[PDB]
Amino acid sequence: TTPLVHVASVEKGRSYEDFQKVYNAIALKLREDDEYDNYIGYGPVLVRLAWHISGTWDKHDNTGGSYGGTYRFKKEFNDPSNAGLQNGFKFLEPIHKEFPWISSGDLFSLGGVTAVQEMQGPKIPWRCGRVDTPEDTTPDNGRLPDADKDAGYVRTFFQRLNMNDREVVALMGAHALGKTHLKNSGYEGPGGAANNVFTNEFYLNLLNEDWKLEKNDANNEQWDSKSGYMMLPTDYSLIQDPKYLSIVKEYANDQDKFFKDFSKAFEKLLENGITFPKDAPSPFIFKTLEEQGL
Amino acid sequence: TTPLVHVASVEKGRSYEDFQKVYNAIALKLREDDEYDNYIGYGPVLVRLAWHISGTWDKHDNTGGSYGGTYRFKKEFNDPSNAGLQNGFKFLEPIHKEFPWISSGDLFSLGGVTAVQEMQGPKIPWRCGRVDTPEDTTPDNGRLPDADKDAGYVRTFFQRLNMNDREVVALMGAHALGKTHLKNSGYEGPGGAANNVFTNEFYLNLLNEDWKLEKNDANNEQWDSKSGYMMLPTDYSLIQDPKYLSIVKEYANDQDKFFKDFSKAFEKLLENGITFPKDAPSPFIFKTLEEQGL
Amino acid sequence: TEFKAGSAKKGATLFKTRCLQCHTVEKGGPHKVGPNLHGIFGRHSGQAEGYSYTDANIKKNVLWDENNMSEYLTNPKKYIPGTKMAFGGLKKEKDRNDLITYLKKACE
Amino acid sequence: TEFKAGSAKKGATLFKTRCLQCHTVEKGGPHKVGPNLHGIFGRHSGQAEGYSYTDANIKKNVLWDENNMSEYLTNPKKYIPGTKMAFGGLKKEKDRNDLITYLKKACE
Ligand code: HEC
Ligand code: HEC
Ligand code: HEC
Ligand code: HEC
Ligand SMILES: Nc1cccc(C(F)(F)F)c1
Ligand SMILES: Nc1cccc(C(F)(F)F)c1
Repeated sequence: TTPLVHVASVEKGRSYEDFQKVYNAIALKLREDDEYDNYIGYGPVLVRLAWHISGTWDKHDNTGGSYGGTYRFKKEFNDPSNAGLQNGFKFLEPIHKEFPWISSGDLFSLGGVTAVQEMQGPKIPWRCGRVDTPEDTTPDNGRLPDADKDAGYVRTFFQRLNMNDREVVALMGAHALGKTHLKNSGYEGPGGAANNVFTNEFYLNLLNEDWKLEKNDANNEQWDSKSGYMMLPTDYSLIQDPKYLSIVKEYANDQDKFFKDFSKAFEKLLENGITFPKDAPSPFIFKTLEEQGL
Repeated sequence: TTPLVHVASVEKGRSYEDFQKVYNAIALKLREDDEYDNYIGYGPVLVRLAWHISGTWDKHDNTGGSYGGTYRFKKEFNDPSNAGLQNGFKFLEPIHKEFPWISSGDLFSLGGVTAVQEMQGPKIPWRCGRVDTPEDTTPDNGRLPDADKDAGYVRTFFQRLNMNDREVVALMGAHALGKTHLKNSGYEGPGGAANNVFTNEFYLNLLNEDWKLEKNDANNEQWDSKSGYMMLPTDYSLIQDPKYLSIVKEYANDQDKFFKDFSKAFEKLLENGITFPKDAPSPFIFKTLEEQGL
Repeated sequence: TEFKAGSAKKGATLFKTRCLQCHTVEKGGPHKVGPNLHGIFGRHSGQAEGYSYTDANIKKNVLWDENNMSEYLTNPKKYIPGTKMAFGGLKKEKDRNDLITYLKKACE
Repeated sequence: TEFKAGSAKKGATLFKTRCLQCHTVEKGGPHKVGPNLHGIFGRHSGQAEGYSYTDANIKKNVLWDENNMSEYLTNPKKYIPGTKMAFGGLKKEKDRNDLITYLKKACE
């Protein structure tokens, strides 16, 4: 019966103004709850959540993806690779009750877009229309990438998401955000000093820091710098691969180009698997709180 | 020689969006500093402030009024009638730093408008264009009304502000907000249960509560109820006077009508003494924080 | 639970400043502007005998728990349109946790 | 003053978690991502010895006191457009008050 089809259906009677208010609510809670994770804030974990709900997508049969909003169900919830994302879900649940008309998928992806922008990242155009689907459509565990791999694994994995070399290197710049937590992933440490502000630091630290391969307290191995930063084995593989390396150099030298490419790739990621109608509205570019004087 | 005319002059290059951001900054600080005065908040003192800087007006020679922003000068600032308003000025001080272009008069009146709207009161149309005037234009003390008086005094006093019976009874409904503080005025206590939400409770409590005239701890005489509420002698005189009584009963039965009349009289109060040019902008209706998704 | 936990001593000061003027908590406490709140958790809305509610509060028919309490106290008129509870709302999460923590033990 | 003396202990926890990763405070402490902050108060912006500033931090030329420091920390790139200090900002007044109080003592 071929890959199934997911048709974006705009929440009945809603437009830009409605979603901007959801944006604002998320954005205001981001500013208010500044203590979380030793004052890193909820920004990075909301970006990770958007990626994890989207990263389940399989282009071959159109299963997974952000459309169905299936992370709200137990099976995807207790996915061991989603360890720690419960915090992001609990962050968004009171806002869901505030705007119960919004689909789970639209909410999860919007949280990602809001976090990136509010952390002074690039503008990310966002489209509505994701629709909640039954529990039996929930993707099985094991669809997300393993961090203890090399460049070839990363390149092949992301083909399943229809991403090419430039898209993957751009997306991975988001690993300047937040940190790995030993209790969640078996990895520990931040990747730089600027943990909750969106910059091209990932690429700069990748090239300019002195990295050493070490065992952490979970006996997993990671690249550590004397300044106290870490890189996952998959992240470091970006400078082991010649094609990835040239793109890494590119973003290190030009944050503007990085911002533009990340915006495109992140939107594509959040929209993978979704069929947008001809009469579908143009994507929204939300204003930040700063722009609104809020 | 020749009558004093105060012509509204718009802050250079400023428009609605500029003042909406001043509104928002006031409204956010309202919600942030919510512990003030045992969690009453800054709402009530901000509307008292707008009233006190406006209530200096004399219709006969157009002295006083909100135009000149002369409350920033020592003589008016240390008026015994303004005791306790320092807190409201301190509140707006960081706001004025953020928006140095706005006149003192526009800031004080906008404070009152913002507080009323954010306390779920009626929308109050507001106009900009007040201009700071020199220290020598500062009104002498004694122009504000005394609380230990009767209905005749109230009526006569408000004649000087060009206010009729319906206007004064409406304006007086603001005494639902906040409380009297012994250290400030020599009176103590709230007028009712809902202290920082704008309602018609002042009128209902005036005729549904059983009041007794007592001496407080400053030896001033005030009307007390068994519920623990108080009224000033001037407040109670509104149900002693037959003409005032009929209007009090009207508002006690129709909050929508009270809201409409208050909105008119309060804007008139804040604009007394100001000449608006024919090409001056139409009055602004600011969106509340809630209307912006917050 | 979705409701974490807060300070009961801080919750107590919130209740006395922002709730007590309309609500009593102890057993047999009198109805005031608002209904007595003893046994509010584990009770459907608008069911305290002796108090006259709005139709809105009664028809809402929600079973009060720590979570829908938090939603209600954030913006009373939004959660129950037509309610006559005139309240600014607890716009801070910590304040909500603190008060609900106190309210749970106080209305035992 | 407009600025108020807050908690130095709370300011210390604020500094440890949001500043220390880029700044040291004690006398003669090393420059890291950002300049060492010893003797920052009463000193013009861009005067730390050995650090490489942006020409936006220098041309601002502001005499750091507890007042304009509060403005800077609220929003760095708004007060100084072009600074390479990537920091969200202390948006809460009490947090700013607490941090400055700590920073006053620590940078003496
Ligand atoms: C008066 C000024 C009040 C203040 C302040 C608070 N409440 Fe209230 N409450 C008030 C009224 C008039 C009503 C009935 C509303 C209606 O539509 O009938 C209520 C109701 C409640 C309820 C629901 C009770 C029930 O369903 O049986 C709760 C749980 C409640 N109020 C709690 C509450 C808290 C915790 C407050 C302060 C933080 C608070 N109220 C303020 C009147 C007033
Ligand atoms: C890196 C991720 C930083 C964080 C977090 C904080 N600061 Fe910062 N700061 C940083 C840089 C790279 C610079 C130099 C800016 C330039 O354009 O050259 C600064 C600057 C300051 C200054 C001004 C110093 C001077 O003018 O001599 C101050 C007073 C300062 N920083 C303080 C400060 C505080 C209190 C912070 C946390 C609350 C903080 N910074 C965060 C890098 C980074
Ligand atoms: C576009 C966004 C994005 C992409 C793509 C992405 N991540 Fe990350 N991931 C994040 C963010 C942001 C964090 C930090 C979250 C936090 O601090 O809580 C994170 C954290 C992690 C962590 C640690 C989580 C913890 O709490 O310990 C692991 C492990 C991880 N990612 C693996 C991967 C791997 C492997 C890939 C690809 C091969 C990948 N991620 C791709 C955004 C992304
Ligand atoms: C439209 C607004 C308005 C008008 C008109 C008004 N007031 Fe009030 N006044 C207030 C508000 C609001 C407060 C509460 C301030 C607070 O809670 O800090 C207040 C406070 C007071 C206080 C006590 C101040 C203190 O801190 O103890 C006195 C006394 C007072 N007003 C006298 C009067 C008298 C007398 C009149 C008229 C005869 C009058 N006011 C008219 C709004 C008004
Ligand atoms: N997953 C993650 C999160 C933050 C930083 C990093 C590092 F910089 F180490 F790559 C990885
Ligand atoms: N004087 C005065 C002022 C404001 C409020 C009240 C009260 F609410 F107490 F009636 C009285």
